[PDB]
Amino acid sequence: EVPLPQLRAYTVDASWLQPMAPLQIADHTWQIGTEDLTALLVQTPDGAVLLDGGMPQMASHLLDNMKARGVTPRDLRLILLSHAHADHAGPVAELKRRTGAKVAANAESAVLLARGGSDDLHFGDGITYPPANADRIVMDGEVITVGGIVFTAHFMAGHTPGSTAWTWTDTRNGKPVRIAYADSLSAPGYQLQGNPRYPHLIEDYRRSFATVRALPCDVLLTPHPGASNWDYAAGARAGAKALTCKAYADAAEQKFDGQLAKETAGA
Ligand SMILES: CC(C)c1ccc(Cc2sc(N)nc2C(=O)O)cc1
Ligand SMILES: [Zn+2]
Ligand SMILES: [Zn+2]
Repeated sequence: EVPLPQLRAYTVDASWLQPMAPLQIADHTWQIGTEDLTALLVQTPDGAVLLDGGMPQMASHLLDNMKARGVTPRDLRLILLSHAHADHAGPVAELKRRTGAKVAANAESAVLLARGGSDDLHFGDGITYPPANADRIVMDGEVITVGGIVFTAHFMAGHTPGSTAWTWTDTRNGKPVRIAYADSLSAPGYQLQGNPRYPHLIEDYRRSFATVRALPCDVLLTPHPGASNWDYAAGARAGAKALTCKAYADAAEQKFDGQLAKETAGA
């Protein structure tokens, strides 16, 4: 008895995933996700780029916000990812089915996306989402040019093996503005030392702290806005108190060092 779509009961907090209207970050860069999850739209004369989508259920809201910005399903050309977890790559598969968009990702993020976040290094099969295929594989430092906007990939392995920062230069009030979309640097509940699924985890995190610190970075944004002290609901004040790349990296490294001290302490 009971149809398959009725066998599951998902936990849902009304406060999660509050929709918002497009919030302008620079002349061609908008936040079009929710108050609590970043999804960046970059509009160019040669099509639009979307960096992350948030949770699987966010597809229709993303498309509504795209329409409001004048971006039709045919105009969405490129999807880029911070890391391929359910709360950031959730709606990618559906977006691909409903638009012209294609996915560029590094090999690690591509394999994780293609298996829908299953067999996660730390969370097993508890965070699975609709799988999607990558259309282009990128290497570290590779650049993708869309309508004269140049995006560069900076690998920062740790939170996932394929964690990536993307940097591009927009304009704001005439001047160029160097935007850095830096992935998470958290290790939440992770076994850091002697982890058989990730033997060099600590060394990778250490290098990614240094990579983030050194990013070309007039404006830092992060997949979880709280992580860089953005407040997307605050309208034109949303970025007032945003961390620098240095400070974001420094805070992450201090938390990480604290977790590692706790894991390493005797019982
Ligand atoms: C202190 C505990 C509650 C905690 C704080 C911060 C995180 C980080 C999280 S959560 C989530 N869904 N994603 C992330 C991420 O880094 O992408 C995870 C756990
Ligand atoms: Zn994650
Ligand atoms: Zn997350």
